[PDB]
Amino acid sequence: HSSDDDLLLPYTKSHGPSHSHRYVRDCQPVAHGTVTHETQAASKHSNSPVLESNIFISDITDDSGTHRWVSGHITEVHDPLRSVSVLEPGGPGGCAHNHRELVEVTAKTRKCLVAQNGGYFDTHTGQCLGNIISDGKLVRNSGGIQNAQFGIRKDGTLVFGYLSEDDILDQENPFVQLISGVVWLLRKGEIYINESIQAECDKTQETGNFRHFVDVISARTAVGHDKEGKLILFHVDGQTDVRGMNLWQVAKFLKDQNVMNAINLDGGGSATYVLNGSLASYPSDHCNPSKWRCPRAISTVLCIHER
Amino acid sequence: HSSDDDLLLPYTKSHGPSHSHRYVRDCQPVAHGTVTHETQAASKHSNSPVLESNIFISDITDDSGTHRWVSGHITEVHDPLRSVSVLEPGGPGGCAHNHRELVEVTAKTRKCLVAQNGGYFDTHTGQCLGNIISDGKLVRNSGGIQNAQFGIRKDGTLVFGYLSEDDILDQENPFVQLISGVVWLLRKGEIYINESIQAECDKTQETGNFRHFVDVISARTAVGHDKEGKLILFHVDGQTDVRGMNLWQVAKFLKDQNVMNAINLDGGGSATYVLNGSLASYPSDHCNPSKWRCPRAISTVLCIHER
Ligand SMILES: *[C@@H]1O[C@H](CO[C@@H]2O[C@@H](C)[C@@H](O)[C@@H](O)[C@@H]2O)[C@@H](O[C@@H]2O[C@H](CO)[C@@H](O[C@@H]3O[C@H](CO)[C@@H](O)[C@H](O[C@H]4O[C@H](CO)[C@@H](O)[C@H](O)[C@@H]4O)[C@@H]3O)[C@H](O)[C@H]2NC(C)=O)[C@H](O)[C@H]1NC(C)=O
Ligand SMILES: *[C@@H]1O[C@H](CO[C@@H]2O[C@@H](C)[C@@H](O)[C@@H](O)[C@@H]2O)[C@@H](O[C@@H]2O[C@H](CO)[C@@H](O[C@@H]3O[C@H](CO)[C@@H](O)[C@H](O[C@H]4O[C@H](CO)[C@@H](O)[C@H](O)[C@@H]4O)[C@@H]3O)[C@H](O)[C@H]2NC(C)=O)[C@H](O)[C@H]1NC(C)=O
Repeated sequence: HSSDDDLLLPYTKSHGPSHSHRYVRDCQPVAHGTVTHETQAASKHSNSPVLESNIFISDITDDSGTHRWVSGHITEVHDPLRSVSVLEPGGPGGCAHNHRELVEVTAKTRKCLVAQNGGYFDTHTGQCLGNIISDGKLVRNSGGIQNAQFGIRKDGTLVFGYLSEDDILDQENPFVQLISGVVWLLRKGEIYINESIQAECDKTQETGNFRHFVDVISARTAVGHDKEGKLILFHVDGQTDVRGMNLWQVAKFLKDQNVMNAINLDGGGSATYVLNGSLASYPSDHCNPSKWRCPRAISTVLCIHER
Repeated sequence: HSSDDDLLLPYTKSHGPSHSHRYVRDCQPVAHGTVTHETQAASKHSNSPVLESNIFISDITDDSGTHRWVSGHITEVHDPLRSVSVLEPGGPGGCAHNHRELVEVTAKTRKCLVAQNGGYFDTHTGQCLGNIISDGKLVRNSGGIQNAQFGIRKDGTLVFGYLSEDDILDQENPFVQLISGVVWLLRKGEIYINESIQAECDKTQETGNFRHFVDVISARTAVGHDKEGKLILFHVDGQTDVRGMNLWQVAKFLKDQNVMNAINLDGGGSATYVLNGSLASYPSDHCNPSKWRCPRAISTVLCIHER
């Protein structure tokens, strides 16, 4: 069991901004009009593998000129409507019980080919956070908390960005999967982090810690899509302020991989990549009894499985 | 398929020294008398798990004062006689056909809980190298080539060091597993690398490349045992002259983990750690078609399985 000692928290108080979807609409740049999310038809390649999972080891140079090697995975999903599931921790109903569980354990319940940790959660109580829809079922309605969202609609539409409560409750072309992160990294192929800071953080003293959350290097995970509508999962190992990538670096890395929209999921010691049910990354938390590293018990999971 | 582009080769000519076991005996330090290998009764904990597999991420400082993070795995095996197998590539008979195969593919044929790449092989032809005994069966008799050896005898004796041909053909308490590496890292708890250079390399121009093989940082793997007779498997990710550890650093790392005898197995792009049949490390070779990394098709495999 992990010690939970690499905590990378975007908020010091309540999770998410306090302002409404309408506030987000009214503050976004004029280029985006009145619509606060993007849509893309998912790819639907029946004559292709379910996914391709690739390992990268790359040299990143930060602003100060310092070089660092980072390691991680990029996963490309060819038929997201059929193969992608947002899973509650442990099993259906896990969120109602404030249950936390390793990615690998949750992943095995659905024989996920690739699984990563998913959304944010209360690291003291285990409470789930954000909006959650799992295989067509509404698991958690945040009441319109304005954090970055990723969803899939019944007709295969991929959705990225900010959603109202009315949006997620829509019964026309309803969401079949939905999860929330913190920070919209890329919008229409451009870095959207400064816009995210304004949308997803209260304009208070909170912004200092939130900008640190953005600027510090750590382990990170993200989900996005490319121009063909393939879903892209991203993971990079790290440790807060010691190894890994900050969100500017993640967004640039994904942009160069031709990702068009992408959101940041949970990171730090939460970041986990699981291949066919086996841990296949280097987590940053220490195990309770040693100098060894241990995967963290987390909340929702993003699972890629056979159609 | 991997491009085989991180090659870490100890020899520029034929594999191994040209001199006999008697030569090795006659040149070793007086402290070791006339016996050129060590023995340890294997642990036999029936009331324990098969293995414990631990992840490390550690800061290494080299001679020049330069700091680097390295990542890898330490696996502890509680009943080695029952749980450890040396596997030919692909399946029994693979060496006879100069067959190469991914660790993960070979590992799945025996449902290995943990598997690593094993011995050296000819990177042009695929020919197996060293001595090989797999589950009691003599696969390859090198004819007494004096490289570092790891074996398990029928009565559970762990054997590390230099062996004659007569030693490996012994029908009293015969070897049930046997594999060869290059360099005996630790002997009786002390670093034995300089002694290994003398034993395992011809005293010719070859020593320059061999000392580079020892001194350069790269991905590395090793096998050893602790004072209780538990088998210890070691893996560290890396890339020759860019990331990872040199053999001095590996020996010191293992010595601090209370490893008493240990040999160096194949490294560079060969180094692979596989958990329950899934790749669970970051290989250094590039894939044939990309900037992505790919596991290498290698030769023998060290497999830990259920008794
Ligand atoms: C992403 O956004 C950050 C934050 O922007 C800042 O906060 C927002 C909440 C909002 O209020 C913005 O209006 C505001 O800029 C950007 O980081 C900021 O970048 C600006 C511009 O580079 C910096 O402004 C400078 O602040 C100095 C005091 O700390 C001040 O002395 C500077 O003025 C002097 O020097 C400059 C030349 O360097 C010159 O232009 C002036 O005329 C004067 O000589 C200047 O005002 C902020 O300090 C930065 N704030 C933080 C917290 O870093 C960031 O650049 C942006 N990134 C991208 C990629 O868009
Ligand atoms: C592991 O082994 C290496 C190799 O040892 C060398 O090669 C072997 C095959 C064998 O022949 C040995 O006899 C031989 O030493 C060790 O690395 C060597 O270390 C020695 C001693 O430190 C070095 O000797 C020095 O060589 C210089 C020329 O390059 C020479 O100028 C030096 O003499 C001057 O300076 C020293 C003080 O630094 C002083 O003692 C002298 O009196 C004189 O002022 C000195 O002779 C070798 O160059 C090293 N060789 C290589 C290839 O690095 C290594 O130390 C050892 N490691 C461990 C942990 O045991």
